Amino acid sequence: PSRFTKTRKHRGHVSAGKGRIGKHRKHPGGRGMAGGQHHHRINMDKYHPGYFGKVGMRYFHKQQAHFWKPVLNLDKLWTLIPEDKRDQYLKSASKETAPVIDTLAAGYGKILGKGRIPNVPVIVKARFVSKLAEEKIRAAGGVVELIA
Amino acid sequence: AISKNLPILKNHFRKHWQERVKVHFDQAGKKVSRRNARATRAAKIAPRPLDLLRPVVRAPTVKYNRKVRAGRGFTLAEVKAAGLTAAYARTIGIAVDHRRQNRNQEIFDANVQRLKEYQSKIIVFPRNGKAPEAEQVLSAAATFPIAQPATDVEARAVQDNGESAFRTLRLARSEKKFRGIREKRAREK
RNA sequence: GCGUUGGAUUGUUCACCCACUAAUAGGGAACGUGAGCUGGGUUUAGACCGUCGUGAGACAGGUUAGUUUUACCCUACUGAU
RNA sequence: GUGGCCUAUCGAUCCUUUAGUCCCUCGGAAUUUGAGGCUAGAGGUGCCAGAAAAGUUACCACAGGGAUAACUGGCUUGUG
RNA sequence: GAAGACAUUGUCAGGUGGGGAGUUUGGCUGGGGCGGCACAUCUGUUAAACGAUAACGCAGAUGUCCUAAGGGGGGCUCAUG
RNA sequence: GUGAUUUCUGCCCAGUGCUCUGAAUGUCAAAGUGAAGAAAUUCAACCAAGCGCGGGUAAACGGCGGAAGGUAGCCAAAUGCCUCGUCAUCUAAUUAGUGACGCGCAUGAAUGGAUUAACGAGAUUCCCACUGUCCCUAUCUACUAUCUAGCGAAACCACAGCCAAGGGAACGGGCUUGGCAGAAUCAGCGGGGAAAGAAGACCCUGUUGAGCUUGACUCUAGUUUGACAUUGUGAAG
RNA sequence: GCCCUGAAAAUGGAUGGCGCUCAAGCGUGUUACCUAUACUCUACCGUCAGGGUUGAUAUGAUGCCCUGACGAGUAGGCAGGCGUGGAGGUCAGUGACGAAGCCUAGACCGUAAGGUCGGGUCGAACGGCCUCUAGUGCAGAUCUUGGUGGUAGUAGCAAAUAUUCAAAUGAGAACUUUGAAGACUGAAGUGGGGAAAGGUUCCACGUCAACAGCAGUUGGACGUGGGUUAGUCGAUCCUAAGA
RNA sequence: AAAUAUGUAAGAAGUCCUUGUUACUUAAUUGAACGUGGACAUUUGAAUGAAGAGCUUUUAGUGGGCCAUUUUUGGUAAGCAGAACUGGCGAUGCGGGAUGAACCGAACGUAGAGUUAAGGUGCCGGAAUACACGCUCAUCAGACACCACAAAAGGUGUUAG
RNA sequence: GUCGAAUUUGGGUAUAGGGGCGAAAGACUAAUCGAACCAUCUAGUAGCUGGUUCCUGCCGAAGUUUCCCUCAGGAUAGCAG
RNA sequence: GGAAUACUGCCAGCUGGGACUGAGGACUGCGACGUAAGUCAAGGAUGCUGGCAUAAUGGUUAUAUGCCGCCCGUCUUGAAACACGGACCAAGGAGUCUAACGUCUAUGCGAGUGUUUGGGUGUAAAACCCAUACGCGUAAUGAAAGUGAACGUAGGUUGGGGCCUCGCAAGAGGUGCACAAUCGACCGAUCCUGAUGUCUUCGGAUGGAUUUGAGUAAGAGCAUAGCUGUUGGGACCCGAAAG
RNA sequence: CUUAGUAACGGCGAGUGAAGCGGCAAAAGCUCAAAUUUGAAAUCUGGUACCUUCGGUGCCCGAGUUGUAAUUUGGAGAGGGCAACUUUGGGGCCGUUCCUUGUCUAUGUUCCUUGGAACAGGACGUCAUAGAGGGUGAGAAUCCCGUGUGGCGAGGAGUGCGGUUCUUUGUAAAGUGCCUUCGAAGAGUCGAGUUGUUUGGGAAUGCAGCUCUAAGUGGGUGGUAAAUUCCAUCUAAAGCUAAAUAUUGGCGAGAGACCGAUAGCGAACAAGUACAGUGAUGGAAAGAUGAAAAGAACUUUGAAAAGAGAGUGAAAAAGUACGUGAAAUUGUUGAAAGGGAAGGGCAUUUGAUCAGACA
Ligand SMILES: [Cl-]
Ligand SMILES: [Cl-]
Ligand SMILES: [Cl-]
Ligand SMILES: [Cl-]
Ligand SMILES: [Cl-]
Ligand SMILES: [Cl-]
Ligand SMILES: [Mg+2]
Ligand SMILES: [Mg+2]
Ligand SMILES: [Mg+2]
Ligand SMILES: [Mg+2]
Ligand SMILES: [Mg+2]
Ligand SMILES: [Mg+2]
Ligand SMILES: [Mg+2]
Ligand SMILES: [Mg+2]
Ligand SMILES: [Mg+2]
Ligand SMILES: [Mg+2]
Ligand SMILES: [Mg+2]
Ligand SMILES: [Mg+2]
Ligand SMILES: [Mg+2]
Ligand SMILES: [Mg+2]
Ligand SMILES: [Mg+2]
Ligand SMILES: [Mg+2]
Ligand SMILES: [Mg+2]
Ligand SMILES: [Mg+2]
Ligand SMILES: [Mg+2]
Ligand SMILES: [Mg+2]
Ligand SMILES: [Mg+2]
Ligand SMILES: [Mg+2]
Ligand SMILES: [Mg+2]
Ligand SMILES: [Mg+2]
Ligand SMILES: [Mg+2]
Ligand SMILES: [Mg+2]
Ligand SMILES: [Mg+2]
Ligand SMILES: [Mg+2]
Ligand SMILES: [Mg+2]
Ligand SMILES: [Mg+2]
Ligand SMILES: [Mg+2]
Ligand SMILES: [Mg+2]
Ligand SMILES: [Mg+2]
Ligand SMILES: [Mg+2]
Ligand SMILES: [Mg+2]
Ligand SMILES: [Mg+2]
Ligand SMILES: [Mg+2]
Ligand SMILES: [Mg+2]
Ligand SMILES: [Mg+2]
Ligand SMILES: [Mg+2]
Ligand SMILES: [Mg+2]
Ligand SMILES: [Mg+2]
Ligand SMILES: [Mg+2]
Ligand SMILES: [Mg+2]
Ligand SMILES: [Mg+2]
Ligand SMILES: [Mg+2]
Ligand SMILES: [Mg+2]
Ligand SMILES: [Mg+2]
Ligand SMILES: [Mg+2]
Ligand SMILES: [Mg+2]
Ligand SMILES: [Mg+2]
Ligand SMILES: [Mg+2]
Ligand SMILES: [Mg+2]
Ligand SMILES: [Mg+2]
Ligand SMILES: [Mg+2]
Ligand SMILES: [Mg+2]
Ligand SMILES: [Mg+2]
Ligand SMILES: [Mg+2]
Ligand SMILES: [Mg+2]
Ligand SMILES: [Mg+2]
Ligand SMILES: [Mg+2]
Ligand SMILES: [Mg+2]
Ligand SMILES: [Mg+2]
Ligand SMILES: [Mg+2]
Ligand SMILES: [Mg+2]
Ligand SMILES: [Mg+2]
Ligand SMILES: [Mg+2]
Ligand SMILES: [Mg+2]
Ligand SMILES: [Mg+2]
Ligand SMILES: [Mg+2]
Ligand SMILES: [Mg+2]
Ligand SMILES: [Mg+2]
Ligand SMILES: [Mg+2]
Ligand SMILES: [Mg+2]
Ligand SMILES: [Mg+2]
Ligand SMILES: [Mg+2]
Ligand SMILES: [Mg+2]
Ligand SMILES: [Mg+2]
Repeated sequence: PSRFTKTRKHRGHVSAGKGRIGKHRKHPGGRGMAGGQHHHRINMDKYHPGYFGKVGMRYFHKQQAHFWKPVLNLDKLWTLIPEDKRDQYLKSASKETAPVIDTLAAGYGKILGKGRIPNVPVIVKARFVSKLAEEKIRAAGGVVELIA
Repeated sequence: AISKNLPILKNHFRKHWQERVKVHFDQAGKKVSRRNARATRAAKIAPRPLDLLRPVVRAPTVKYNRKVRAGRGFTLAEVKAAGLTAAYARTIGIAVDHRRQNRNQEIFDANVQRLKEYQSKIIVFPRNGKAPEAEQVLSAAATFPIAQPATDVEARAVQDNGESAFRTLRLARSEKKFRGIREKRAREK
């Protein structure tokens, strides 16, 4: 609101907080990003290194949909199973009754292995998987089924 | 005009932008107009459901191909398999799309089943003009919802052959990369 | 205390001669004094010459022509009720 | 012993070019030219933290400046 | 009558083009200009015995030179009298 | 372009322009042609005008020393810095005027030189006449000013209005210390109010302009040259 | 050492002035005395810091209370408050028995921004508190618009030779009308007609608030009416430069 | 070869005794570095002080300065130009220097009382025309820091040596 | 000054803004000319000048470093809340 | 030879005169004098008396007297300036809104978070209700192809608030979150090493490197709102010469 | 809505900057050219007569074979052969829907006080699917118009459909199975070079000029130029088509935490008016007596304007210079001070003036 601003407090003080010597002029120093290499170089070299120049190779007509691949770590693998069914699967760790998890149906592309899963067999279906993620899954008695 | 540690901004306001500002003050008013238009069209047109039946299709692109949605219209082959012609189908409330083709048997079977259920749950009044009064259902889409097909059962047995899935991906990737160079070597010899 | 001039040439300050005279001393007062004057000079715009510059033009070089506004107020001063 | 006994003797982005790796990309799929990237140098900015740049105005204009010259006044007195 | 597949006209290409258009025509500085560079640097001094320290302060220097004038080892000892 | 008449208009074509029925195997665009390559493409030859080379041209631009070295004339001249140049004349006395002299800072031949009767609200010097320009001021007339009746503005205005010195933004109406100081006023007056009239035209600054000029940077109308199209028909070398 | 010579500048003039001579001068010593927003003690205001106190039956634990120290300020920062237009809630708020506004060297509260009351004038709406919102506070900008001063009953109302006597009219006559007299324009006129331009200013009657930079009974003013007559005068027709 | 300035140290992250690790190092368990366990408490390793120490984020104004003492450069010099350390003015009133941005004293909430600073006590003007020893007579005496000026050279004026 | 002509002048007509017209002064083109007037783009940009509106309380500066066609301006560090 | 006095210093020795102040508000403390009861000058004034009860005190206002006081605003090292604006009065008159953001703070929910594009509904621009997506976050690192975060109680050492045990206390021991320093481990890039196996050129195990990253190592974010700050916009207000 | 301030462009500086997918609103499809009707131009303008007149019929000229109808547009489709069923067309009338309008449909002006006026205050009631708003001599649900809820009419539009009714259209037209032969599809255009312009489009995104100029198992596209080999995907050079979208103009309505006569549009008024400029253009100022003119009869002074009385009104402290009537500035009256400004601060005298307790 206007009644809480410092403009109200500056009423009657001549300079309105802008100073008598320097004053409040229109555009001292240029507009926008002017003088980035001449009189604003120091503020660009620090706080913004890498601004000037080009590095990589171009890519004409890039479609982001080609690079869609959300990642899911093993420490959150069991969150895909609904809570009302997690408890019975944890206590009944056995073959011929391993739960099947469709990571693609949950909106994930690749399975990464970061955390630790319980020693319970599980059938994991995914498009991609890291080397470490598969090893931990098989160490618990599970298997990875590649899908498309 | 550069000072302090701040992000670089890219506000595009160097044209006469104030001449082309659109504020949607009529958001509530347009909703009233749309509801009035739907109400008056439903009363005016027929006891018809105000919308046409749509088929189920697979969304393109690797990002969205895991889901099915509503398409534009049933193919000529789909309507033929249901025992009706394209011209008659349009007059009964079935959308027909002549440029879509069938290559998936599962999608073809699902769309044929939709057409069968639609014909069994509608009454086509005769052209004589008797037209007995019937209750109007305003949404054919709600009557025939689209469901995601099932993919797998909840639980199975662990069938492991000892082959690594990570190894399988690496070999398949490597095979495609060197396919051309290996064929050239065989051709030269 | 009291005086310290008259002229030829020069816009001249200065300078230089002629002459008279007791004497023709030096200076200040916003380099006294332009709503006191004058406007010859310098220093707007026109024009000419010499040297310089390819040129437009330049020259603390020469030459000619070029608008000088207002006091009835306050004070000061001069007189007057 | 990682140049000259020591204290000076020199140069960013963009672009071009060379060397190296013969590696990555040309996005429907390949082969071969070409092009584009990765790492290290060279081509130069001497106004040397690096705009590409001739005069004139006595026909003149604007924003300003007593932060700054052409009069008095003030300090100084070499010179007179 | 003349003229003739040449002039002409259309599209590109080279030259010419202050007739015209647009723009530019450093900084420091005992005012500015002219000169100088104190604008990127090095030695000594000014500098007031740590370091730092100004002026168009003082005396000078740099945009190079060297396949050895670089690196190691050995032997030797210079100017002058 | 020069600027009546009279008289006379010298030398220089190296430079910058302009021009040529001159020269040839310098430089050179697109198109076209040839070679190499699987092609994109690269390379080479040929090659218009112009430029370069050669000749002409000064009443073209301009120059005339210690390409040609200022000729005929003229001058301290409106052109000479030194300079108020030197001599003569004019005056009692002349930085003035006129006549001579000329190594002329920096005169000069149609960027015209020299001379000229007549003419000129042009710039200068002297003489006669004449006069209040002056010695040296005086007097007269009309209309103002002045006073009254009626009518009745403007500039300007921080507040205001007596001085001397002091210190002070280095020249006070106010401040400090002294001098002093008595209502209300009229006609004059130009010392002061650093009086009024205008955001200094001079000077500097600004990464503010405009007019004008030029082989400054970058372009452009026009024009010129080549190729292709318009564009067909017959013959020869 | 003190004093004197050396020692000359412009309006009149400054140990600050008067004045001072065994000083009221110069050098030195000893005491008394005078007074700063400084120092010491006390009160009060605020700020900061460290602490005490939830026990009901009496109200603010952002409350109340105890202890110590501190207080200059441009540019600038932050905090707590005052005032204005409008909005939600509330005070079953004020008011034609007088709301708002305005005037008032009358009274009271607050350090202050301000708030409250009495008296006068006036005539229809307006306020307290809890919150919301902004086109929200002026001495200046050679500020904008409007209004008003000093100057000031002042500058001035002086070109074009010049007016005078009487009567009539009228409330009123240097200025209107008539008569008489004196004068001027002096035929390239202050005379007699027109082109362009103006547009009823032409004429009569009535009339004087404003206008005629004095006056006014007069008028090119104000009000109401009247007035421009063409076969021969022009336009119309012709062509000029040109369009 | 000073004076003034200037680096480091004055303990627990310390000292000592014993012996574990390593691919480093040594002829070599030799050493180096880092550790296990044991012994020594705050007169626990000089003085004084300590409105507690440490740490982070964010943003205003400013980027024309000037003056005084001392050191110091250019210049005949300047209320001139340019540096060093500190204190000031700017941003600051109050008492004193008549008067003054910078000097002296002292820094400021509203009041009362007392005492002082620098400077003063003939009158203006609050306070001794106090006390004491001397010096000085000027026909241009003199009178208080910054400060608003005077010299070389002279006098049988007078005083002391 | 000139006054029988390169004379003076009415009306008609022609030339329009980078254009016209000029016996030529950068003169004139409706009091406007070294590029007229009118409206719009336009509230054109300004490192430059001026102004910037209530109270009390607490804290409280800088004119210095480095870089910049930087020297009347910014960035950066410092000082401050 | 024996004193006195001067000078300086000390006394928890005595005593007279004058001025300013009276804060606090039941009791509580430390002491004094007393055999005791009590008293007292001992953690801040009481006692007695007189006059008047109104303009007498006091407030306001005008004037007089003593001393003091230069015109505000602005730029500036420096303004009362012979620097600039201002003759006077009234009304108007200048940091705003928007898009995208930094820090901080409040609120909701939390490995999630955001109902309002749209649909439903309605006492109709309000309020109420809702699906699917999408944005940001939950994974980084490379130019790219690509690969992708536990040797271990998610590590060791040092310092750590709080808690636990012993102790009257002081202290000692145990455990130690956040945070600080440091040594390691893990993931990507770069430079090396190149096992089992081979479409004999593929594959890249294992072990390293004074290299490198805006990483991992029992998540903190998303949304709304506010002050302050940033950029583009007329951009705090008024102002060019031009094009 | 999002993608996204992203890919990309850019003295790679300042800056610029799309598209595919995903959710949603709205949804709708189509027809010419290219074929022999060939056992029958089967098509159409106009004129004329008549009629049931947005047209129909007969007749007569004309257009047209250098191509007017039927049939087919790539999703196809066409010429033959065979075998089967299924499905209607064009109008009147009355209703309904839509729009433009009319009319009808509650409850106090009962008492007291103030006032010029009751619409104020107090007391007692009534209606309410009506306590929105306005008017009437001051704040009115109940005095008036309206408001709320319903009823009864009048005049048109469109065939959207809900019923009834008159015509049999028609040896008509359409759809569907199998076999066989076929299957025409747009040229100075695509494409290429070059020049200019433009785009995020980069060995060149679109557009245009000039030059060259195609093919038919072909042609275009697949975001890095080229040769070679495949693959995917559409079908250009001809055409029509509602809704969701836009709207500072025009017409008709409903609103606001907007402005309140220097504000808000320049204009609340005889405002684009008065006025200025040759012209293009420029462009104001200006709202309020009272409930009602009841706008002051009459007397008197004066030449008159007017004054002094009287009168009207609740009020002339409302008199057509009119609500309220501030400041600058001015007149009169009263008090005070004043020897080259005035004003101010601290303190007290004097004069004037005033609140507080009398407990
Ligand atoms: Cl504040
Ligand atoms: Cl208050
Ligand atoms: Cl025109
Ligand atoms: Cl990578
Ligand atoms: Cl209107
Ligand atoms: Cl006009
Ligand atoms: Mg301030
Ligand atoms: Mg300012
Ligand atoms: Mg630079
Ligand atoms: Mg003078
Ligand atoms: Mg004069
Ligand atoms: Mg004078
Ligand atoms: Mg004067
Ligand atoms: Mg002259
Ligand atoms: Mg001249
Ligand atoms: Mg004159
Ligand atoms: Mg530099
Ligand atoms: Mg100066
Ligand atoms: Mg001398
Ligand atoms: Mg052509
Ligand atoms: Mg030019
Ligand atoms: Mg310069
Ligand atoms: Mg040193
Ligand atoms: Mg050597
Ligand atoms: Mg001749
Ligand atoms: Mg000569
Ligand atoms: Mg001569
Ligand atoms: Mg000649
Ligand atoms: Mg004086
Ligand atoms: Mg002086
Ligand atoms: Mg003055
Ligand atoms: Mg004075
Ligand atoms: Mg005095
Ligand atoms: Mg004067
Ligand atoms: Mg100026
Ligand atoms: Mg000017
Ligand atoms: Mg500059
Ligand atoms: Mg220019
Ligand atoms: Mg003495
Ligand atoms: Mg004191
Ligand atoms: Mg303070
Ligand atoms: Mg009232
Ligand atoms: Mg008053
Ligand atoms: Mg009323
Ligand atoms: Mg405002
Ligand atoms: Mg005010
Ligand atoms: Mg004002
Ligand atoms: Mg102000
Ligand atoms: Mg003004
Ligand atoms: Mg007069
Ligand atoms: Mg006159
Ligand atoms: Mg006359
Ligand atoms: Mg005469
Ligand atoms: Mg006569
Ligand atoms: Mg008449
Ligand atoms: Mg008159
Ligand atoms: Mg009159
Ligand atoms: Mg500055
Ligand atoms: Mg300052
Ligand atoms: Mg003094
Ligand atoms: Mg005394
Ligand atoms: Mg000229
Ligand atoms: Mg004009
Ligand atoms: Mg503006
Ligand atoms: Mg402080
Ligand atoms: Mg300035
Ligand atoms: Mg009293
Ligand atoms: Mg005084
Ligand atoms: Mg100055
Ligand atoms: Mg001032
Ligand atoms: Mg100024
Ligand atoms: Mg002024
Ligand atoms: Mg106001
Ligand atoms: Mg402007
Ligand atoms: Mg331009
Ligand atoms: Mg663009
Ligand atoms: Mg264009
Ligand atoms: Mg591709
Ligand atoms: Mg490309
Ligand atoms: Mg169309
Ligand atoms: Mg208006
Ligand atoms: Mg009244
Ligand atoms: Mg009135
Ligand atoms: Mg008044």
